[PDB]
Amino acid sequence: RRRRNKMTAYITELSDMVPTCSALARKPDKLTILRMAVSHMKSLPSFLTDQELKHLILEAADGFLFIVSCETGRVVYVSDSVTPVLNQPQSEWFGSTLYDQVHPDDVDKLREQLSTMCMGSRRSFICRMRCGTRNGLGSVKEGEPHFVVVHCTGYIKAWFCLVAIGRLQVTSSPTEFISRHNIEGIFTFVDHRCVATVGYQPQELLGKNIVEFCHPEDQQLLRDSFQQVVKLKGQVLSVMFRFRSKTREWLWMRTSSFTFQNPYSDEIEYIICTNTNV
Amino acid sequence: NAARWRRGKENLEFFELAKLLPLPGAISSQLDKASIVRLSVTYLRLRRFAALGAPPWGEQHLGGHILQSLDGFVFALNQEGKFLYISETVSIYLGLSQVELTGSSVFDYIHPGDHSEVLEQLGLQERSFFVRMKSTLGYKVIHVTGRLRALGLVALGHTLPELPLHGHMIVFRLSLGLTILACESRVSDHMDMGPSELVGRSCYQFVHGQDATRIRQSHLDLLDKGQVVTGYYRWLQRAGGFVWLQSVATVAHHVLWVSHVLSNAEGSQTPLDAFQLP
Repeated sequence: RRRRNKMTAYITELSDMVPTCSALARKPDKLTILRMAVSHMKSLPSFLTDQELKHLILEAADGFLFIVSCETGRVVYVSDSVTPVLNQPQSEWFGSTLYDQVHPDDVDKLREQLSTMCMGSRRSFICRMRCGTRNGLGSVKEGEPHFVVVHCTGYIKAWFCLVAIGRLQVTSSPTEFISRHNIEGIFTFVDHRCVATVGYQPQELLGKNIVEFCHPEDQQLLRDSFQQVVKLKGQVLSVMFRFRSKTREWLWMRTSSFTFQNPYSDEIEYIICTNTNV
Repeated sequence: NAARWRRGKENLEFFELAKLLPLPGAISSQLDKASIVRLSVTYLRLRRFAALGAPPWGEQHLGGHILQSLDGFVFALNQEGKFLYISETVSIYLGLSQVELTGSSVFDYIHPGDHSEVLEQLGLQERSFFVRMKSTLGYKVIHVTGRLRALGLVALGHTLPELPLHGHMIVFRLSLGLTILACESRVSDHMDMGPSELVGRSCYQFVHGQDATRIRQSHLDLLDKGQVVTGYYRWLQRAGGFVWLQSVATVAHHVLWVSHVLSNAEGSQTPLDAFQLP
């Protein structure tokens, strides 16, 4: 039946994973395969050692185990995984305060956790943490310190203290600039990169139409393309035209845009342009 | 008659192989022959899998604290998709046995129809998807976050998301199109708007233009699977600037939108949208 051929299919693969048993010309009998596996394993908290588990959490979501005191905030324990995750040396983290290691604005929340709430009670919070000798919450500033967003989960366990994992959730943090328009072409949002792209400040574009900044030879194309991205529904349509900077120079500019459709009601929320310098 | 003796020696060997598995006595002792061989194989395979990958994997109370410190389960797939490891704590959230899943194909426990997407994520290098998994407590939406290796995934599964709100998180009640129905008056502890000045508008109006597309994709997954977690995104404030949020959302034909507040206001000088004028 289908059970017995299945087990012989297990046993042969077992012969492959047993070294003393695979390096054979002829596969031995079931009894000898079993015997060989038993001694092989005899020459060697479930499946994984505490070390192995620490390194797996590290590979999986850049997680390190730490313990803090629920009143002082003293780091009473930190995993060495804290070095690959935060680029802190273990000694800088051990004994230091958790409140000194988080971002100045995130201290109130770190203090509303760990305050007095039984034993085995849970904690979970997001808070930023200083990197030292990579950031993940918006465009990196200039020569400022990096703070990574760290996801802390843990329980309360006396000699009162917090046992926690801090792990990174990197797949969340995110020359050109994005803008939004109504269907008529009216700037109703300008990302700040526009200052560096065409010299203007966002409000100096807001409320005006994009075609107004458009070289007169090119305006008819740009009007046409806008009325087109309206008819194209979701799909993207790009056009190159000349854009009058604030230095009064004309810059060649490839803008790809599309109509942003509400995934439920399917109404048009606005038009998302990505305006680029060529 | 000689077959009896041969099978007796085989049985004795199976007993031994069961004793040597890295499981508790009480669990391994109650296994059948077929599963003793399965766990033996995949455990040797697991040894191989941790051998590869950098580093090779490897106060001794550590692993217990790690596992009970996560709010989800930890697992490792091979290039095929068979579980090479899953933490006992899967039983906490899906009620599946670690002993049952180990060695099995993940697809035997993924809702079919999420099969295609899951197959796409393993390649069949960070990963982050939402998937329905078999729960017996008749599926649960599981957020998987992890890494692919170019050949096997290593990741965390978290159930989504009773309702413990804390200080730095505002609840919204939204329509299925993300227009704001109701808002905690607490929002004003972190933002310039009160529930008077938010209800009636669409979240798409408040998402910074660079995150509209990411929030939209999240809205898609929200209507598709019933629960979603956004990335870190920016919510525009009434003066200017924005506050960073991460949000967990579930459907109830209305939408619950729990926003963890991640930062105080940033760049509040420069306005960006129309609604930030005059």
